[PDB]
Amino acid sequence: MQATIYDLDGNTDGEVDLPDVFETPVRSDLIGKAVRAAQANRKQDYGSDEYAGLRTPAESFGSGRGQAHVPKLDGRARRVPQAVKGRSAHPPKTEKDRSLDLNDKERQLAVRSALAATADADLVADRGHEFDRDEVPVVVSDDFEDLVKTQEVVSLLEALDVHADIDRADETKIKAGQGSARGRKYRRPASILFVTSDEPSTAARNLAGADVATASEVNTEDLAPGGAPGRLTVFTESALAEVAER
Amino acid sequence: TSKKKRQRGSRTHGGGSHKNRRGAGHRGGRGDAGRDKHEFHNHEPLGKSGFKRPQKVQEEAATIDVREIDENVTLLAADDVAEFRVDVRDVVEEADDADYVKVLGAGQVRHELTLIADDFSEGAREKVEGAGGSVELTDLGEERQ
Amino acid sequence: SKQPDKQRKSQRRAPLHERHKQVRATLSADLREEYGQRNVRVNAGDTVEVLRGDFAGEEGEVINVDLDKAVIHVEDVTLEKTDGEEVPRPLDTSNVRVTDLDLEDEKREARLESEDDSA
Amino acid sequence: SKTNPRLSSLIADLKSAARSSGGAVWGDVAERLEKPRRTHAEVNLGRIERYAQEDETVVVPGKVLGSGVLQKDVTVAAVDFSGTAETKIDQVGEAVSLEQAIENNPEGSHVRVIR
RNA sequence: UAUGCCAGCUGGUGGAUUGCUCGGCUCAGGCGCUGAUGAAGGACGUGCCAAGCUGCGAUAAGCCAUGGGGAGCCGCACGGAGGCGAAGAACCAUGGAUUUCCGAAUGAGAAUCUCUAACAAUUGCUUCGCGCAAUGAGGAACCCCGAGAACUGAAACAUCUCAGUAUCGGGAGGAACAGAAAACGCAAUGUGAUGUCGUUAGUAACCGCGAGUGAACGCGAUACAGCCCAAACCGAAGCCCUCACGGGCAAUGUGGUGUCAGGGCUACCUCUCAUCAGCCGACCGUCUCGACGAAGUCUCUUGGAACAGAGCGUGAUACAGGGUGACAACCCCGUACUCGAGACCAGUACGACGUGCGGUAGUGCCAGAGUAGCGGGGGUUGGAUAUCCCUCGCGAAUAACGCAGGCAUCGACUGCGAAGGCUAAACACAACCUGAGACCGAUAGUGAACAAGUAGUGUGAACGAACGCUGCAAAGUACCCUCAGAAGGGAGGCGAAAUAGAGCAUGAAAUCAGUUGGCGAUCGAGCGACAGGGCAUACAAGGUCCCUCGACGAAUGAC
RNA sequence: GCAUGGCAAGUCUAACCGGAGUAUCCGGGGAGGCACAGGGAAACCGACAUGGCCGCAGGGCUUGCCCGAGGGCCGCCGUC
Ligand SMILES: [Cl-]
Ligand SMILES: [Cl-]
Ligand SMILES: [Cl-]
Ligand SMILES: [Mg+2]
Ligand SMILES: [Mg+2]
Ligand SMILES: [Mg+2]
Ligand SMILES: [Mg+2]
Ligand SMILES: [Mg+2]
Ligand SMILES: [Mg+2]
Ligand SMILES: [Mg+2]
Ligand SMILES: [Mg+2]
Ligand SMILES: [Mg+2]
Ligand SMILES: [Mg+2]
Ligand SMILES: [Mg+2]
Ligand code: NA
Ligand code: NA
Ligand code: NA
Ligand code: NA
Ligand code: NA
Ligand code: NA
Ligand code: NA
Ligand code: NA
Ligand code: NA
Ligand code: NA
Ligand code: NA
Ligand code: NA
Ligand code: NA
Ligand code: NA
Ligand code: NA
Ligand code: NA
Ligand code: NA
Ligand code: NA
Ligand code: NA
Ligand SMILES: [Sr+2]
Ligand SMILES: [Sr+2]
Ligand SMILES: [Sr+2]
Ligand SMILES: [Sr+2]
Ligand SMILES: [Sr+2]
Ligand SMILES: [Sr+2]
Ligand SMILES: [Sr+2]
Ligand SMILES: [Sr+2]
Ligand SMILES: [Sr+2]
Ligand SMILES: [Sr+2]
Ligand SMILES: [Sr+2]
Ligand SMILES: [Sr+2]
Ligand SMILES: [Sr+2]
Ligand SMILES: [Sr+2]
Ligand SMILES: [Sr+2]
Ligand SMILES: [Sr+2]
Ligand SMILES: [Sr+2]
Ligand SMILES: [Sr+2]
Repeated sequence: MQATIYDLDGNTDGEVDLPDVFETPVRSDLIGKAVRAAQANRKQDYGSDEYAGLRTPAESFGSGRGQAHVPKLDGRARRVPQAVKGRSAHPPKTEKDRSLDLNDKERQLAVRSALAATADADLVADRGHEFDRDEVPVVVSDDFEDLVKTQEVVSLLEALDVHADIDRADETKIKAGQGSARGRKYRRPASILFVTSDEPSTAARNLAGADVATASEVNTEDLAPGGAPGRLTVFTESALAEVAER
Repeated sequence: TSKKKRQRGSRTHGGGSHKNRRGAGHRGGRGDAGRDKHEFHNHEPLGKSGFKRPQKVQEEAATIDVREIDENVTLLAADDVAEFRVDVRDVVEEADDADYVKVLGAGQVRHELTLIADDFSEGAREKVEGAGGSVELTDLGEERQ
Repeated sequence: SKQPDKQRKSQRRAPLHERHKQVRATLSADLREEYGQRNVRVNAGDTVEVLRGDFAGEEGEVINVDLDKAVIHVEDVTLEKTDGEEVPRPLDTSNVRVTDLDLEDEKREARLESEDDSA
Repeated sequence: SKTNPRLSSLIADLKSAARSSGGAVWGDVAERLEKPRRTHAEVNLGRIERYAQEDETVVVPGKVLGSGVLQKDVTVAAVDFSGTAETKIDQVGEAVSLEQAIENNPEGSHVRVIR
């Protein structure tokens, strides 16, 4: 198909062939698998101290004093799992492999599939993104990379009737639970993904919920955060073409 | 919901009487204990058998059936076409870490072929010739006598 | 760091010279223009206006600045004890705004007026 | 409990045609695709060449692979083809998706099931 | 109706629950030796008042200098009194001063003290004098060299296994160890020091041929780096101490040459950029620390408090995280960008100084002995005839010789020179620094969020807990009454709240006091389930239910 | 073993290398493993891309008659 190119003013400026990959059939299961793997692969190994509760010469008295055969020390029960201060029976272990494998072909298919979900307005809107545009994704002249001020990207997105998504992501959620005690108090909706070619857009990156990426390494996650296909994306003239051979 | 996930409240977790799942007594001994006594069943029998030659006095031949060669003749356009002429050595994979290449005669040969290899089986020749083809034994192949 | 425990910790355990930053307050519009800064370290000479607590709206001279507890006493911002005496009600500088500076010290004044540095 | 949404839709479409048109193959093929993956057909060209005949659409309730030689000019309809398979088939005949076949022949006539 | 049963209400007891996190746990990156110049550790001191912790050392929570920093300060710890600071204190970085006693502990001795100048003891050098030096002890583990179990598995058990594990002795470093072939043996016209990682592979090999044990060559990677003696030939041409004078060493050989691209020697060709020695000396990168750093504290409403809702506005190379009286990019610290310094990389790379590589011909001049190798006895190993080592005995050749190529001998062939030595980098650990988290969240997580290795137990080795939360602000309750009373009580004051008043957020159950409903001093025990009656019931969150008659009317079914 | 998914006469990379948004992730890396031939202690030799008959599903026809993947019973082939 054909994709309309836009200049920094938001005005149409020609158009190019939307590469074939954007015609790849949308596979939400494969995309979900790819995201699941990337998310698991950055998780850190953990586990309780292997000697926790075992630092005691506590012994059981056996039969004779009308007491249960529980190891005790200084009249205090210890070591065994049912004992307060005793070891953890089957605790988290550091040796556990918490990574997930994924064949390269299967993973690459998911990327292409997530790329394709990007060219379907209905899907993008179903994913949740807010915008008053009909053609998707949004293609822009390579001059986008030369931008510097965030506000300048704001103007362009407003001109492109796509800024509404950032307004959506401009609401943080203070999560329920103890994640907060560990530095995970907030979370927020995912908005626009900016795909450039030379370097990630420093000008766009700070926008609420925005993500920046480069055509050579944009992955399933930025294309489908959380495994949900159809992210409102904005490519760069060259990014669009580079992405074609992924 | 998995089987594991449904065990809470069952007490025995599918083990039967709670007196069953204890130590190795429940398995008749550890590892292959009793492979000649209580658990002799289905175990390979006891004993020594045969011998082994030293690994560096052993030859590993690289083989291929005419069927493989013949089915890919046209596709093997990067290999001689005459009155096809094919040096099997340039066809067989693993033809480097092998001491020699041998053409086996499994299948059919629906073309006239001129095959070059270190060795052929009786049936490999009968078929190749029988289809208006020939067989050329390499210099290394000059180890038959 | 990003971890909350470490953040609060580095703040509660900060050495004295690093506690001045815990007694900084935003400057009035005029002063910001005059010294090209958005805020400054509140001194016991400065005049300040309360913008948030139960005493929001009041202005007065800062009578004390406690680096140990990172708080300040402002004239007339007090509480009435049981015996009737009047004691100061400590204020976080974050709820205050400086409307007049005490520049009786050349160093502070020099620091304020320099550009490469903030006071 | 299939995971692939496309396989899931193909099965639904196969039933729609079997129930609407006078096709019994489509419903039959549907039933096989509903069975576990390990039972699905995995056929090489050599088998199609041996039992297929021209003008009789070959239907594979699985995937077609590239071993062997296909000479007959036949239209093979399968759930999927390997890259090489689809190439060899197109050289002497035609490779079609089970989804196209259902559209060009809802009645499912003159078709031969191969596995 | 007493004693009393069941349920609830008000108050308690108790500290569950929810919420919170100054502590843990685990991972990652960086970094990494200390000590006779007396360490690490301990003891005892040290404050205006000072018990504990922290710091410090008779200059005793500190003294001095330089830089930073800044109007405050006098540690944890919010007291009283008093003091210090513009003579620029506090605080931070770097360097320096002081630094009791015991402690390797070293003049002798000793439960931290004493007695009459001390490297005690063992060594090297030696001016033969402790004159100059070394060693000793510590460190989380990691590392190297020695000593070396058993429970256990084999469903018994002895070989085997657990396992060269636990534990013990000795010793080094920041990493150790190994290492430039008497190699390999995909046998080759082939590879080319050594670790390590992936694989080769549970393969070959071992084994009551049971259970079990278990490599290597190679290959793909990481990192790369190669050299020095002994002798031949020379023969004092030399080295060490000292400013010097001078002294010591050294013909039992200092020094030159040389080191399998074998060397030397005699005769030649050419030439040096190899090596070895020394000089100089980084970039970058990584880690940490630091400087700078945009934009609202606007209106209304609620509230004790706006960080809430609604309205208006703004920054963003900064919408990580934290703080602030409640959900904060724009109030404060920070964060992005940019910049500065220290450490590590590294005295390395590069560069430069000197030295001089190599080749031909001749020459049986040189080339590491209880060795190579064999036998007896053991251990060990996958090592099987064919692992590595110990022990007793025997024991060779001399490059024209010798060793190896998985049984022995002989020939051939291919490889390679043992019995002297050094060697960067790539790899192990986690004390120390920093960062991180689908980890735990106060009976959890460390034994330890608190006085924590504390209180406490044991003659000793050693063993070893529990205890987190007032409030926005102490505004931490003035005055009065009562009382033996700084107790407690009453009244009162503060605050949004005292049912937030001191282990003071919330405040479960067990259970206790008082009390409400039901039952109750002639009556029977798994305490109930299902039916049906009594009595009891504020609202809210359920709104149905009863009787006459009529309609419908299954099985069944009359007087 | 099984369920699901990718690729398919092939399939997967391992250590590790480069990139980067720097433990994620993008690219590279096929060493090697398993599969693609077996039989035999070994030496060593080395196979049905179909020859026959039944026949399920499905398809076809002029509605019992044909074609009949998979399957079933045999032949035949490799090796000891
Ligand atoms: Cl063999
Ligand atoms: Cl097949
Ligand atoms: Cl080799
Ligand atoms: Mg525990
Ligand atoms: Mg919760
Ligand atoms: Mg200024
Ligand atoms: Mg002494
Ligand atoms: Mg046993
Ligand atoms: Mg043994
Ligand atoms: Mg046995
Ligand atoms: Mg072993
Ligand atoms: Mg080997
Ligand atoms: Mg605890
Ligand atoms: Mg309470
Ligand atoms: Na303990
Ligand atoms: Na792990
Ligand atoms: Na049991
Ligand atoms: Na370090
Ligand atoms: Na004290
Ligand atoms: Na000191
Ligand atoms: Na000494
Ligand atoms: Na002496
Ligand atoms: Na046993
Ligand atoms: Na026994
Ligand atoms: Na044995
Ligand atoms: Na090779
Ligand atoms: Na504030
Ligand atoms: Na051994
Ligand atoms: Na011996
Ligand atoms: Na050898
Ligand atoms: Na507790
Ligand atoms: Na009742
Ligand atoms: Na390969
Ligand atoms: Sr007894
Ligand atoms: Sr079971
Ligand atoms: Sr047990
Ligand atoms: Sr068993
Ligand atoms: Sr038996
Ligand atoms: Sr290979
Ligand atoms: Sr303080
Ligand atoms: Sr304090
Ligand atoms: Sr090398
Ligand atoms: Sr030698
Ligand atoms: Sr031999
Ligand atoms: Sr407790
Ligand atoms: Sr612990
Ligand atoms: Sr005792
Ligand atoms: Sr009162
Ligand atoms: Sr009736
Ligand atoms: Sr691959
Ligand atoms: Sr058949």
